Amino acid sequence: GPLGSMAESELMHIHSLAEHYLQYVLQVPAFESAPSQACRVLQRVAFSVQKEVEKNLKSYLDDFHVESIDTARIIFNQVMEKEFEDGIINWGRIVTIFAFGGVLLKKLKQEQIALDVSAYKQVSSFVAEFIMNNTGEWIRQNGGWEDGFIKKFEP
Amino acid sequence: PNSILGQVGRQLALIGDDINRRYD
Repeated sequence: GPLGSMAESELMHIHSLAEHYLQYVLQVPAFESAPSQACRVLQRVAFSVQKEVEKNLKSYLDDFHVESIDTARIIFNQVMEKEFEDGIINWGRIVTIFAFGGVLLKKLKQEQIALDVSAYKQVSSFVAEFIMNNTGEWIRQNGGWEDGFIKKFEP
Repeated sequence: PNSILGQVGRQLALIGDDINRRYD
């Protein structure tokens, strides 16, 4: 359709990866599913990175006030701007995008006590759109998910 | 001077680059 087949597939993949990762983070009940190698590998690496983020930035994150989806979006965008200020993209940094998505969603759950399904869907969506818009071309140029990402983290 | 979200983003970049080097 609007983006053409390749770009649409790319966007769908990134969305799928993001919602799968965030559901894993949150411990949303899975259904004897069989993640792709990319999903499994992303889940393993992004989860360990998220814990490193949470440990290393604890003093900052303890002072975050993620009371709504809109606040999460604002914080996400401002942090991403500061992170990618230097224009460098690599797989390590892409993983931190998913991981920080997870950090914000955990804080949102903490403030709301319980999320509804709409919350994780919306966060996964703005995360995925960021990744596609800012790093989708880089991802394509660097082997995509099956050839780049998997070969980087699970050779 | 710096800002909290500045510091947060710059620390994410550090971790990302460190991970990129870790799996190399």
